Amino acid sequence: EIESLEQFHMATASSLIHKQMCSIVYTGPLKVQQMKNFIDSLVASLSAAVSNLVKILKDTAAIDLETRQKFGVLDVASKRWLVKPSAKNHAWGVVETHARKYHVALLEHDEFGIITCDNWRRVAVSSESVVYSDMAKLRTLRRLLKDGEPHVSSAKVVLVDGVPGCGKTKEILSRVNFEEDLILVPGRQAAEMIRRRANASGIIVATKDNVRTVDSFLMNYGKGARCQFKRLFIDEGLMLHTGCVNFLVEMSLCDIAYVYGDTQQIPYINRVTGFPYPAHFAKLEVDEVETRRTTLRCPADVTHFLNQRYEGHVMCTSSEKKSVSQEMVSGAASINPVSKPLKGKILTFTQSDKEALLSRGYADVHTVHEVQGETYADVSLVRLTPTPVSIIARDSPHVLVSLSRHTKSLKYYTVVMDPLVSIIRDLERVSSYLLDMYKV
Repeated sequence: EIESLEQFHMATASSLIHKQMCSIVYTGPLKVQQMKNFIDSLVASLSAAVSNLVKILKDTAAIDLETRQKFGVLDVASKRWLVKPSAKNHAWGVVETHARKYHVALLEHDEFGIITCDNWRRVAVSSESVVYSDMAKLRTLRRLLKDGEPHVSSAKVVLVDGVPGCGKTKEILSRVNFEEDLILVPGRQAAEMIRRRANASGIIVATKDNVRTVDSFLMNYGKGARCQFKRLFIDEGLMLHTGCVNFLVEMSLCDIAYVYGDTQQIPYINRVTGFPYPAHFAKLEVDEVETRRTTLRCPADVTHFLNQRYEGHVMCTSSEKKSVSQEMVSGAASINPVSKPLKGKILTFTQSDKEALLSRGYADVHTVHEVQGETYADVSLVRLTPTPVSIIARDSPHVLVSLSRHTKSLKYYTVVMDPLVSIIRDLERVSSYLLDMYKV
């Protein structure tokens, strides 16, 4: 397989496409199987992206659309988009030559647009080809394999399992030794905020060398120096493929790694269609589990709810007691920012409901999953789907996350009676003295 980014350029599209690898057999201990599966998830992801771009060009002689799409098709002769894409400056795409051959192309980009070659007939791009991160990660990871086998680290792995608002990032910031350790986190904005918080005094201790995103670490590995970090701290580590974590522990050359997360919140979601990510693969294999049971964010009534989901006596430092309420609504058609202003951060459980509210004129709406890890003073939670919604259950991680974002209040607006209404109704009746007992 290709092990150099440059090699992806002009590679035949078919060479990167693989038949639904839903029939992959893995060998070796769990960590090795997880690492192999992670690489395969990337191969599958890239395969689907390339395959769809080829299909766009090959399924029909031509394709022209009037409405903007997630994909785009460029007519080379005129340099006009026959199918207009929602994104710009895509890192790569699939090229159709006049001889009707299909190759992947790392697109250069400025003139009046994409730089094309003489034998190019059409260029297809999509939201999946905006960046070539999968390609960069694959080339990095493949170089770490010896005959398809990865090396598992002997480092001790400690899971710091904490409740919502226990202050996981604050702990990392207090525990880390910036001169010897490395901190990794998924988002770019997330990494930047870790550095800003660390450097609040004005003294720079956190740099782009010791606090980075997971993608950056993987994509540029060995580009310069190969540093041996004493300890590795992975914020939001449970939101990554377990195979990815195993690789990070190994690649950092650490003696110990601390993975920060909450096993009751929303874990990594396998978004690769037709690709298996079994339950035994989904469980991160760690050596020790540290627990944090005090929330520095949630009111006492929410803490009462949390206490039913975690053993170990969940406590809160906040003086807020009651904070939840709920009411029925007929549907999106009956509400709008004017007639029904919604206080604070507006959240929905699904993308569909989110779109429905945005369509009503509400601004800055996000799904519960999208705001995992975030804190708000007031929350307006909305359920517009009347039919069954799996993720809305008494013991659902989504429900737990939806109730633990606020510090002041939360109001649930729903079109139908459901488990969350029951939860809120019960919390409203919990003994005031019982709520007093959670404060620490």
